[PDB]
Amino acid sequence: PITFGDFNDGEIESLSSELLTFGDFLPGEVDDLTDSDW
Amino acid sequence: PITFGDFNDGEIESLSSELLTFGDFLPGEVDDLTDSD
Amino acid sequence: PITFGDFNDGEIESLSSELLTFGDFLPGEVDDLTDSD
Amino acid sequence: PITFGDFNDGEIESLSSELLTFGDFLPGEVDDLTDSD
Amino acid sequence: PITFGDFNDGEIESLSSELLTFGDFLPGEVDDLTDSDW
Amino acid sequence: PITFGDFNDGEIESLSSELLTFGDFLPGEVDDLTDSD
Amino acid sequence: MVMEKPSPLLVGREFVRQYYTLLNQAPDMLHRFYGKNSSYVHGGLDSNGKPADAVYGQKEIHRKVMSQNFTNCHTKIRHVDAHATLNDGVVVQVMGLLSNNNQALRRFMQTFVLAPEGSVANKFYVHNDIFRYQDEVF
Amino acid sequence: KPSPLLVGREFVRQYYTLLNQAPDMLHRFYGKNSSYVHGGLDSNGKPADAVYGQKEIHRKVMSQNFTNCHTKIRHVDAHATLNDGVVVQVMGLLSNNNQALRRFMQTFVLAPEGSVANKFYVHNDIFRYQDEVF
Amino acid sequence: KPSPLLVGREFVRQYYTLLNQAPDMLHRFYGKNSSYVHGGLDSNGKPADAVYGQKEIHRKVMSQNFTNCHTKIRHVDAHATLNDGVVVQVMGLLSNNNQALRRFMQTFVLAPEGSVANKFYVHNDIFRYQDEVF
Amino acid sequence: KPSPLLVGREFVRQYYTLLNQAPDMLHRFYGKNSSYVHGGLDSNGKPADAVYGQKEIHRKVMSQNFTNCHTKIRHVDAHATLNDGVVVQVMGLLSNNNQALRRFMQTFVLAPEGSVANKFYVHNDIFRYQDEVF
Amino acid sequence: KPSPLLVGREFVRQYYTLLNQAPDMLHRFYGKNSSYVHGGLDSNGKPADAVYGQKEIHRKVMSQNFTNCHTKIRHVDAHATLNDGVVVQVMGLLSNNNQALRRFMQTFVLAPEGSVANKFYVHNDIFRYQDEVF
Amino acid sequence: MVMEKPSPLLVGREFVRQYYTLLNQAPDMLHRFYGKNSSYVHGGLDSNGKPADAVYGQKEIHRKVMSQNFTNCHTKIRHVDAHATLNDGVVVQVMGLLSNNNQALRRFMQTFVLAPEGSVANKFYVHNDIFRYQDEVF
Amino acid sequence: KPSPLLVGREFVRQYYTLLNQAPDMLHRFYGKNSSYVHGGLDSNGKPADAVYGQKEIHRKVMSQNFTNCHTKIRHVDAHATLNDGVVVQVMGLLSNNNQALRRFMQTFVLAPEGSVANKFYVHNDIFRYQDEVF
Amino acid sequence: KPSPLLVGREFVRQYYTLLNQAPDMLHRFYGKNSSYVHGGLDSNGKPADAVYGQKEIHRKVMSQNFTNCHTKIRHVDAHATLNDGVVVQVMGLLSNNNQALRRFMQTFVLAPEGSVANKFYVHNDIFRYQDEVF
Amino acid sequence: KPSPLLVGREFVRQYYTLLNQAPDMLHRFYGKNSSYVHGGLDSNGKPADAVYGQKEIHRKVMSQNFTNCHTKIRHVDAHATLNDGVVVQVMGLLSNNNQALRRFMQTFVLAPEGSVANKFYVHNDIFRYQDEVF
Amino acid sequence: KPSPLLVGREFVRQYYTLLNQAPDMLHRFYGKNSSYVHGGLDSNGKPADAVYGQKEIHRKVMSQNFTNCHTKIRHVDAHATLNDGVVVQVMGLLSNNNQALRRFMQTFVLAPEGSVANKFYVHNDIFRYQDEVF
Amino acid sequence: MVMEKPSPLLVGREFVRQYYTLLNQAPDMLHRFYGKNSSYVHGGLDSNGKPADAVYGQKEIHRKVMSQNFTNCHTKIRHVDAHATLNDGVVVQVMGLLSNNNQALRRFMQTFVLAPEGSVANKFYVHNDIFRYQDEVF
Amino acid sequence: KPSPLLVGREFVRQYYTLLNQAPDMLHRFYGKNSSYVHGGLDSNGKPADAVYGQKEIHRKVMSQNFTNCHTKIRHVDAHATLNDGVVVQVMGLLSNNNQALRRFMQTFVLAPEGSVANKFYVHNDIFRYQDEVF
Amino acid sequence: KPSPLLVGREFVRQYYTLLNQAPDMLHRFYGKNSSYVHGGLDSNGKPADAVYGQKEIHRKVMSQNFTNCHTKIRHVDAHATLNDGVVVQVMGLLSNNNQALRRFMQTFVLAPEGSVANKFYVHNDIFRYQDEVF
Repeated sequence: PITFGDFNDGEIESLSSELLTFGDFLPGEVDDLTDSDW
Repeated sequence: PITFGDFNDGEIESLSSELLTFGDFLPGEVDDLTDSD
Repeated sequence: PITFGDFNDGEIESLSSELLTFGDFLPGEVDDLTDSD
Repeated sequence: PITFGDFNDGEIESLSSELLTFGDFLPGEVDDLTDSD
Repeated sequence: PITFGDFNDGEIESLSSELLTFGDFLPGEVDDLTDSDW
Repeated sequence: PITFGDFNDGEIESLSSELLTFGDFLPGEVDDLTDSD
Repeated sequence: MVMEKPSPLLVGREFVRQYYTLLNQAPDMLHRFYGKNSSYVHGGLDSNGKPADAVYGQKEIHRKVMSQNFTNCHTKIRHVDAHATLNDGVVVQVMGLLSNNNQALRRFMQTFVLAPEGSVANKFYVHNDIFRYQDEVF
Repeated sequence: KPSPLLVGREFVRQYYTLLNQAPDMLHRFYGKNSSYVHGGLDSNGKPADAVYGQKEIHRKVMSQNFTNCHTKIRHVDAHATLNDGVVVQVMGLLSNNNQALRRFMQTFVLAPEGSVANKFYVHNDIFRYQDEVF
Repeated sequence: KPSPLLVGREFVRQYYTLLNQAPDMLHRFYGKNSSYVHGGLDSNGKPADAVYGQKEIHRKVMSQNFTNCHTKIRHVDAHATLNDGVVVQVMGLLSNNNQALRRFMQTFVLAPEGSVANKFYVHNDIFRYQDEVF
Repeated sequence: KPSPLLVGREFVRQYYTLLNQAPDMLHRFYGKNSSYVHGGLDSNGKPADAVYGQKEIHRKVMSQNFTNCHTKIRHVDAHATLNDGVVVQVMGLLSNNNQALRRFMQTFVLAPEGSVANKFYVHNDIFRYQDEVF
Repeated sequence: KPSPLLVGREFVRQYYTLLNQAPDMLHRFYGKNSSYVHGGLDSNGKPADAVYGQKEIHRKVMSQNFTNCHTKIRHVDAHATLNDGVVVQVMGLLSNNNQALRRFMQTFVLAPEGSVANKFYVHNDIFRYQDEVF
Repeated sequence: MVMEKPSPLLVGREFVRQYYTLLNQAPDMLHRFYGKNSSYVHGGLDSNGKPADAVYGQKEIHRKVMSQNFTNCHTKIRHVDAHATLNDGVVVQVMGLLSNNNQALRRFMQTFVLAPEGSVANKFYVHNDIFRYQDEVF
Repeated sequence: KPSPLLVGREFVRQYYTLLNQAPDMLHRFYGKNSSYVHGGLDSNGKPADAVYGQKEIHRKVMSQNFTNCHTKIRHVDAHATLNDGVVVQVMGLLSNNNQALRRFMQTFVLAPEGSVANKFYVHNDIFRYQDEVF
Repeated sequence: KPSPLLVGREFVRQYYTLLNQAPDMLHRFYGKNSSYVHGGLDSNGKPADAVYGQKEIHRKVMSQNFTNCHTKIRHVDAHATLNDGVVVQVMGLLSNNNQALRRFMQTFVLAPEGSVANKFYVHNDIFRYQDEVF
Repeated sequence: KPSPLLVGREFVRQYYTLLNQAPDMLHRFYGKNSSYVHGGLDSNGKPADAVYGQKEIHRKVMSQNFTNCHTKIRHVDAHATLNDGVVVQVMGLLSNNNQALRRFMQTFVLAPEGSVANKFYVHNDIFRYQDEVF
Repeated sequence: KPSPLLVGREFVRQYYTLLNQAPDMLHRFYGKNSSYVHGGLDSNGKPADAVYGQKEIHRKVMSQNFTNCHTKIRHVDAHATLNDGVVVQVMGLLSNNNQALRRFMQTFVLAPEGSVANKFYVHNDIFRYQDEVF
Repeated sequence: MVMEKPSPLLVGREFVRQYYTLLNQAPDMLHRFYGKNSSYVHGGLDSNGKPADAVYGQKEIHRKVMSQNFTNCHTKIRHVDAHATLNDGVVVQVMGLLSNNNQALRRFMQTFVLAPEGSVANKFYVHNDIFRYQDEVF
Repeated sequence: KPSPLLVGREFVRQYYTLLNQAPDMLHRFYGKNSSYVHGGLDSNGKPADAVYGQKEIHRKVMSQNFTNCHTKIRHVDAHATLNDGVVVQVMGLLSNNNQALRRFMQTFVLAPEGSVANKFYVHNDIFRYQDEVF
Repeated sequence: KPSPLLVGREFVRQYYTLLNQAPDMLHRFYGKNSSYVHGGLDSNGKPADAVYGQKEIHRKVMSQNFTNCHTKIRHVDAHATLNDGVVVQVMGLLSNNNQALRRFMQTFVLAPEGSVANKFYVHNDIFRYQDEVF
């Protein structure tokens, strides 16, 4: 459990673990419709 | 009084004078000569 | 036999092939999509 | 109190600290080794 | 009598008309001794 | 007959003339005035 | 393996790609890009000879994207330029060509203003969408 | 609050009047940490990164060398945006140094400065021509 | 059969023109079990892997999000290889989205189609930037 | 009464636009006994002499053969002078016939017409290149 | 002996075909002491001076990166000229690197090579755009 | 004081100035610019829809230019580029706008080929004149 | 006891991730007597002095205006130090506000906090841009 | 009535003699309402504005701290103006404190004093270094 | 307690003077359990294994074969750290055997000797070139 | 009041102590409009361009990169100049970057600060490596 | 014809030339270069093995110049560097070689401080003169 | 009889060596009624009047007082001329008093002496700097 | 085969005669595989880059611009070496451009050219100013 400062274990990773999404789409949803097409 | 940046109201309008003529040109003659063609 | 520079007769015509195709494109298809649109 | 520039009295001498030693060298050993030859 | 500003006639010339000399020698005196030698 | 590069026998010696004098200097005055002084 | 959040240019490029791919595939799902007070206008002409106005709401927007058949539309994006703006948002300028139901390729100018959703990090929605064909303006 | 359309028209008229008349004081429209990207100028001429701040914006505008920059605004679209700001998309013809009409598209993001009411500054200024991109 | 240099030049012209115009149609150049690498950076920073097949190549090409991909082909070398194929080395400049031109190298291996004469498909495509290695 | 700076700026804009568009109409700026010095080298490699009178100014301007003569106005100073005149110093780059831009300086003395208010004519025009002086 | 019109059309066809196909081989059209002046493009940008000789012409052509130059010849005028040569004035649309159709005007002066009958070479080659001038 | 022979660019610029000033003022005298074997086309258009043909002599050039009825022409020369060519001749490329009879400004494309007369030094005549309006070509 | 190299690599990645994502929380890395300098110049061309204390570190970080900073860590070297501390040597490129990347040299000194095992805090932070001193 | 050319030449000689022989008496050249600018910058980076009145002219000259300035006058052009005034255009090189010479462009306007014949005073003084605006 | 900055600057002077004069005596700076990382490339190329202890440090230093090592100290930062030690970051140029100067960074951690006051030994030495990282 | 010889010895000791210990602090010895001349390479190594002011003097000292600049002062001559200042002529041996002794001659002109008694600043600093001119 | 009073470098060069030409020709006349309170040392060496002291005053500066047997002095100046200083003064630094009575070339280091006379413009006097041979120092 | 090139090379070497070492002995090269033109701008930029005779040549050389002139002879041409004399054109760099090197040209005409064989004297010496005329 | 000592003494005399008299013909001493290292000048003179081939050697010799190089050869050591070559190590004093005697050490490797008997060329030429390394 290596931590730095007063940050808890995995706090920075959670604060920064969020993919780029637009609208209300879950990540990887938009490309799925394109993948449906050949 | 919609003004932009640091300009006071009417500053940009004051920055120009339509009564200013040079030579024998009537007001707007130069603009008409160049902008049209 | 009109030629220009050090070009043998038909050299420029032989410089390209009109029946050369790449992929499943029909001859001239790439030109057709990329000429004007 | 002869001073130069903006230095106060003893300010330049305060930057020497001749009693500072590094490693196992006795004071003055490094300069003695280098400046002599 | 062409003058500029309040400067009198030839005032600027008079002020700025002085050759570079050293010591108490008159201008061109020092090189005279050198000219004495061949 | 020992030479270097592409020079012939005595070509370098011929490149130097000891009788060439300019002005009032004797043949060697400039060198004497320049070196060893 | 730094977890750097994307630059405004990357955000704009990815949004343009996703937006136009969705428009080509499922125009009906395009309304999910917009929020409650989102403004949207897409190259319209009223019965006056003047450019059409804009709707101001995802619902009005859905009605607009529904009215616009937008079926089998091919788009070629020639320029995307995105920059940071107020409230962490991103302003995107898009230059391209569009064709709906396979007519000619019409040049278009678009301005997007995306804003952070707030509750979820690294999530944006289309606050502003301005779209005009060059034919109906020039 | 003024209508977003009204402030867009006001700003577009004032901005291109100043561009045609006194380009040397265009920097007054912008403020600190405001972005200004205008076309391209490089060894190859295509890539020109955006500049930030009034002083850098003034340097860039001085480089653009706007002289008798005539503009014919064909269309203006102004909309409300975040922080009670406005976004303006203007389309028109521009001619610098008495060249021909070149079609251009500009996007401004204008923000209120807080203290003075009905006062805006150019937070974002993106300029593009149709000769650079098809 | 045509000259390997002629084949390489024609293919380079067609490929780098279709890349600018219709990058979504770029997958038609490749066939099945065709290698396509175009990368340099990933999550771990290592050069990107290879995608095989027309579908995967199209998916990758689309991800690259090509936008007005301008090219400046400084040199093209085309040599005959095994099975009458053509090996092309292309050195040049490539700018995506009107950005700064970056130096690039690209190795193409074009295999002749058995059925049709004077027909090739890109069996191998290997793209590599310079600034990402040196 | 308009600002000397405003008068100088407007005159510079009009003059350097008319020079590019209609050089033959440039003579209307000047009046009787007005000085025109714009020129290069004489037959003995010397700066040219002044030209007086509207007819002679027109003759000289036509000799200068101004073909699409653009301008790059780097700086303009305008100061009020004796007899309510405006003295303008213009520094910049001038290219004629699309050749290389050459640095230039130009002194205008605009006298005020006694008949109509806000009316000026170029009493003095002194143009001088740099490459020809240094 | 061959009609100047026929010579001009045959040239125009071959020259633009080679420009579209193999720009690296354009220098073969010209000979020593021949002149190749193209549109304004350099470090400064406007003053593109003419170049002379096959090797300098090849350098200039390589600098002016020609990739898939599509040309639509709207008009060709070929006339007889000194030394039994021909002068060709060509007007059309040019697109380099897949930009849009730009109006262009070119003037070739072709002289007989003397040794081989009905053989010519580009003695003068002046290229000009519409946008960079009008 | 050197008596340097004028450069081809200077010769072309001076010739263009003189030619168009004469065309504006005295079009009747314009035929004196051309020689016996001089070719000339000026924005022609036959009763077919195609550009016209060329006259090949001084007197036919004279009749033709009187046929065009040049009265009070205003010309704005935007570009002149002159270079040396065979037999000390000068090839001139001219881009401009022209209006005859106070009509609209029409863009014109022109190529001149001037050749030394041979008897008098520093004397040229218009061997070739190609002139077309871009309205009739584009 | 963890590997100093692992500790240094994890700290560098966490520190730069947090600097990009939430730069206003960077002060939480530092302790009571922590020293922080981030390569600035101040009115004399000489590098800016360091600041001490968590509150001063936070104030300096806020003043530095870190907006979407992107970093390319080219080298990390972590080694053991007094009281089981870790000294970290960092070579990389840092670009603030999406501008040009600038080469930087950095030295971290992390110390055990004392009670919680495997817990460290930044005792020393030295950051210098190469272009400001070379 | 003296020749304006010789008047301007003599004035330039006297002015640039006094600029280094005794710069603290340079104010004596100017009248009650005289404009003076000597090519300076400021924090904003724009050229410095002019000053009016003999006292403010003297203050500005003293602030400029001319120490043994050497000037090489490469061009002088003097001509008539309103009220028998003289307009002088000066091209030259000026070096202050024995440093590198800097190219400068200057415009003087000298008006007759009125009472003493053949007497003039500097109504306008515009001085600009080329390197500060180009 | 001597100032950390003074300690760092004195140590840098002594170290980089002894490196040039008598590199065989450099091992006396270090003690037991001291890290020395100065190195270039290896089979992997990027990392260099540290050498611990005076014997190994001397062996490695002799392995580097320093010959008239000239040093150009561009910048030095010295801050207090754990156990009253000093952390020094040194940036500059290094030239071995009168070769080209290469940019370098070096992190020193000097630990105080518990026996004698005002006595330090190099607990950590981490040297790293730049050309080998970028 | 203090003996010029005493002032000269004091200044020479302090100046050559600070040159060896902290070269970056040498600029504090000088004041505004003071002159520093010390060899230097404009392009050939011979051009010695004087610099004025504390900030320019600092930059020149940094460019010289004095590192362990040892000096043996063979002779010092101190005399009284105008306005109760002093002149020091020092002759000695200098070694920068641990090279051999080089004969050098330096001339300082020190002026009283004016406000604080017995305070001086280096008004003039002329340095010359004798070997350079002999 | 701007008068342009000479720069400090020109003043120093001209003064060095005049001073050493006078020293070669008429050393007895050299004392006129100095003022009432001028300081002067010229390569002295007392019977202690140390450099000699200074002389402050025109009359005994002349006595010191006479004491040194200056007869047929050959001097070669290899460096002169002059700069402005207090009270519109000039500080000159001179590197050279000197030989008195035809001994060998002795390398010498000199510092001059000249000040305006005040009564007459463009007039200077040697306020300070420091001269040392390198062999007697190194 | 020696080669003219040999004579020119030897004379150039001797002349410039003597100019650097003993410029006061330079008058021995010339005889009576010999021309010496070395100089610059006399009073109004005019070419320096030639001085004739050994006495005047020595006076002029002492006036130029070459304290330490280092010459970089880029090229020397030597050709035979009237009366078996030699004409030498020397182009190179000259630097007086360890100042910046300036380009120079020098035409020597060496005339043989009828008394002694292999003996020449400088009948003509024409020196001209480049920066002073260009 | 002659004595290597005799060969070395003969070569040293010829080489330092031709260096003094005609430096422009020094390249004739070398072949096509010869290496010539002498001094060095990139930014401050430290990087000595060897050049190969007669033409590059001539460029380097000409860059160094040897003018009246006086050489006092204190010692010469000539020994036999591979393929019956000679190795010469010369110690002496060199003065270029009339500077002072600088100690120098040179190492020549002379190889027989094969065809002509008793003929040698400088295969290796390593020159070093001793003072620059000590």
